[PDB]
Amino acid sequence: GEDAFRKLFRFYRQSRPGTADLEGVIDFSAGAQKVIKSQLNVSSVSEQNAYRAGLQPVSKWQAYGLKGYPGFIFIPNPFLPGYQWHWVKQCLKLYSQKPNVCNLDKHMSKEETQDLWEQSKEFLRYKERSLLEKLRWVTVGYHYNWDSKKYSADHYTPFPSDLGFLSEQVAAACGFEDFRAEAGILNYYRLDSTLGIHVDRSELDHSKPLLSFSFGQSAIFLLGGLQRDEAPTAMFMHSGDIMIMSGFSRLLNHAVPRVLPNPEGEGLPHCLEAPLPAVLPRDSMVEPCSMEDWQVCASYLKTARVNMTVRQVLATDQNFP
Ligand SMILES: O=C(O)CCC(=O)C(=O)O
Ligand SMILES: [Mn+2]
Repeated sequence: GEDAFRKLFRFYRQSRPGTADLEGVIDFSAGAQKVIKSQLNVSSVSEQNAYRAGLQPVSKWQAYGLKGYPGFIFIPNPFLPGYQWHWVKQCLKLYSQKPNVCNLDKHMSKEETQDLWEQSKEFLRYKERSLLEKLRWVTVGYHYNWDSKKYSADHYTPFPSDLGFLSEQVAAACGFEDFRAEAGILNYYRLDSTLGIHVDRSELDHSKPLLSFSFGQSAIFLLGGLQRDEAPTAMFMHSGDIMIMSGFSRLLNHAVPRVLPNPEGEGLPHCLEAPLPAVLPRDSMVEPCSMEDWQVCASYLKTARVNMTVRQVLATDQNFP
C-alpha cells in the first residue's frame, strides 16, 4: 500500500541493518526531540514483590513516553540479571501446552503438538522445521477468536498466575492499581516474521492498559494513529523491554515490520548472557530453570523474538455481556 503506515511498514520490513535505513528509529536504551519523561508510582510496588517477578525495584526503572502519543509508556529492560530466562522458558514450554490455544491447532491435533518440547530437546542432540520453529501465537486466559474477532465467556483457561503477578506489578508501577490480567496473546518470531497493522480494539473495556513484554532478538515497532492514513513512529524493542499502551494510545494502530538479526553476528543479546541465579527467593513466582531447558530456550532466541501481551477484557465487574 501507499498510505503512510503501509509505506513505512514496507520500508522497515525491507530495511537493511547496518546502513542509514534505521537512522529515524528511536532507541530508548541509548530521538531527543520526541522522547520524554514518564513518572512511575515508585511506592506502589514493594521492593519485595518486584523481587518476586524477577524485576529490579521500581525505583531503579527508567520509564519514557512519546510526544504526540500520550499514555504510551516505555520501560527499558527492568529485569534482574538472568530472570528473562524464566519468562522465555514459560512461553515456549508451559504456556504453549494444551489447554490454551496455539496457532499449530488449525492443522494438527493434541497428538502431534503434545511433544513440542521433547522434539526440541532432540534437535539439541542433532548438531549441525521443528514445532517450536513453526509456533507463531499462543493465547491464554480468555482466548481471542481470530475469525470472530471476539472474546467469549465460554472459551477461557485460568490465566497463568505467575504471569498475572508480573502483569500486576508492571501495571501498578504505571498507575494502574486494580488491573486484572484476564487475557493473553503470545507472539513468536523468526527473523523474517512480521505482525501486520492492527488495533487491539476487541477487549470490551478500553480504560485498562495493554502490557507488551519482549524477549530475545530486537524488533522495530511502529506506533501510529487512530486510522491507518497517519504515518507512525519507529522504535526499537530490546530484550526485557516493556510497553504500556494506556489512555489515548490504547486504541492506536501499530505493527512490528521487522525482527532484526544480532549486529555482531548470530547469538544472543548481551543482557541474556547472564543465567538464572541458583538461589531463588523463598516466596518467588519464578521457578528454577534446568540445564536442558536453558539450552533449548538459548538456541531458539538466537534467531527468535518472543512477545507477551497481557490485557483486561472486562471492566472490574462488567460480568460478560
Ligand atoms: O510483538 C509485538 O510487540 C506486538 C504485539 C501486539 O501488538 C499484539 O499481539 O497485539
Ligand atoms: Mn497489538
